[PDB]
Amino acid sequence: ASGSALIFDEEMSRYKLLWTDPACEIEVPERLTVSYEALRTHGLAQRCKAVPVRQATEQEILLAHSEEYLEAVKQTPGMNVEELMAFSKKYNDVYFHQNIYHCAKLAAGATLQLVDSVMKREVRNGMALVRPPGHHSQRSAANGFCVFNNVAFAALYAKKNYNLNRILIVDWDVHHGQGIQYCFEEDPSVLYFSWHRYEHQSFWPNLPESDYSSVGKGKGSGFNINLPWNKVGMTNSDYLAAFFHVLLPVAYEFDPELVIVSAGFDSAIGDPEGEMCALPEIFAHLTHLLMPLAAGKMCVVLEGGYNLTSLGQSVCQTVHSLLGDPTPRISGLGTACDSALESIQNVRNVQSSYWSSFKHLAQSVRTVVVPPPGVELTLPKNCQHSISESTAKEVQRIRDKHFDQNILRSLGNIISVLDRMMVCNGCVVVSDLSVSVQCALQHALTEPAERVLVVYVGDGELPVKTNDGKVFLVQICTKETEDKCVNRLTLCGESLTAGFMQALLGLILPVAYEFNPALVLGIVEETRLMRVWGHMTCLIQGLARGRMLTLLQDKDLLELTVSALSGASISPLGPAPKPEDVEMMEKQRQRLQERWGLLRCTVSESW
Ligand SMILES: NCCCNCCCCCC(O)(O)C(F)(F)F
Ligand SMILES: [K+]
Ligand SMILES: [K+]
Ligand SMILES: [Zn+2]
Repeated sequence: ASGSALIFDEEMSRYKLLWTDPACEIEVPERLTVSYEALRTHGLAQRCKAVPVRQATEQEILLAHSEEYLEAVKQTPGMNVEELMAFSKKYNDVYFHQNIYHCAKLAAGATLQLVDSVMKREVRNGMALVRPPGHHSQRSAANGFCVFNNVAFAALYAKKNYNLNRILIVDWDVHHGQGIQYCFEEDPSVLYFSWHRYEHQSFWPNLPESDYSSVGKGKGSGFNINLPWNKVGMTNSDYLAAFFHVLLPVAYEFDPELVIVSAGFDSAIGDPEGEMCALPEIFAHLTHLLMPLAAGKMCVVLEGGYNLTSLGQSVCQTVHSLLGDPTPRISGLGTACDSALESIQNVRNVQSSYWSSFKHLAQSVRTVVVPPPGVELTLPKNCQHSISESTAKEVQRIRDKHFDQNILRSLGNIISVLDRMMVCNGCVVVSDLSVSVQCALQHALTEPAERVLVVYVGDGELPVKTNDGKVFLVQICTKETEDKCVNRLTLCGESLTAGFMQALLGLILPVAYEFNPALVLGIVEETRLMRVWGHMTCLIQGLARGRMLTLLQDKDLLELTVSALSGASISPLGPAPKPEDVEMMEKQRQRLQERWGLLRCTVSESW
């Protein structure tokens, strides 16, 4: 798997609302032209394999629609304006054009082309700049601004033409995709997640099925997840707490073979129909947190977004992470608001009967590797290798100051890898630890690095303190090591490669994102349990703009380390840990949700 696909055609911009209708005036053809021109300006569309648009055959349109309804819209190109707005009134909040039936077939055919490109390994992922939208249309009705359900096409299409059993659909538009839910209501093959502006049913489409109540029907119960926003103005911490505490936990245990997203960017600050406060760069992290799933095979499909002057900002942030570009640091993170915590609390409980990890107790080169000198590995063409008189004087300065061996090559490289990163990231095999870890961050704290995230697996204490607020330590052991300092975290069978994940999504990732570090420092000791380190290394790349320095003490582990630093696809894990292991997590979630509010998944108890 190599590039990334971008499907688009100017022809889908040649149909518009031809009368006065305040319901659909926000839906204009200029949404599609500004999104491509934004990708063109920032030097993004030129970096993606442009797959041409095809039409969707009526053999494919009947996968999710009835013949009675397809023949009804097939007669629209011959209707005049008087006849068109009469046909548009038989449906709710939608308009039709002389060219809309032609563009809607291009709408489905665009996503299907994206599905084929991603599933044939032609590309690693992709995005479809497409109009009209999709997730409102049902089996025999047009609704919202949509005619045919674009990503519901893709799901049954991928279910049919590729024999895939587990497809994850994410709908981060803030309108409920009721067409998706209806299509796969009784279907456990397709897991549909959807957050949306609800306001206690006050907001369109005003459906009871949009509430967290609806989990599914029949054998498909458990694979429909609705997270209703009950107040407007949700921020980045609200959106990320959602991912960390409901979507990502069940996604990795769902272990999807293909992830499809309903990209709606009215969830961003400035959109008149969404009225939310999330910055455009939050979408760079939404996609990134979904890349370890399905080995990266992710097909983004456009839905909503109406602030023309800011819609292009988030479509580029989506493509930026799609190409693997460094994600921007998110500052100002904290606790989700009380209503967001109320919604995340409710659906976590209603879904707890299926995803049991929700139960509660009663109340251009971007990496550099310096491996043990003399080794030669096969590196994916975006890596390099090794000091200098500028650097050696610093190593000599530190040599007699605080501390002979060949570890002075460990240090000379460790200094120059950090000088080079402040290239994106790196990784170094190290001799003795304490001198390597000490020289690493002590040289990093003066790089300058405002704050330094530190992740270390192994036992015993590492050689640095967490007194001030410029450092935070993550550690996974075999012993208890009950800590008291809040700027730290110590954690801990065959359940290790399965319980560590939900401890990374539910605990490690939330505190780090609030920490907003300038540099991540990964350390492991020789001691292994390797089936998971690649999944970890991938998701922290969302912090510190990707700058992470890994220190292995080396085994075959190095080959998998650099795999995620370089941006390659990440191996799936396959689909529940120990009870004493999650008692370990909430014993430190209650301890840490004081300082770091992003760990909270319930509304605070008032004193
Ligand atoms: N202010 C009045 C508008 C009321 N009609 C609701 C519009 C539905 C929005 C559709 C959408 O944004 O969800 C899509 F992604 F499909 F494009
Ligand atoms: K939605
Ligand atoms: K479902
Ligand atoms: Zn929308």
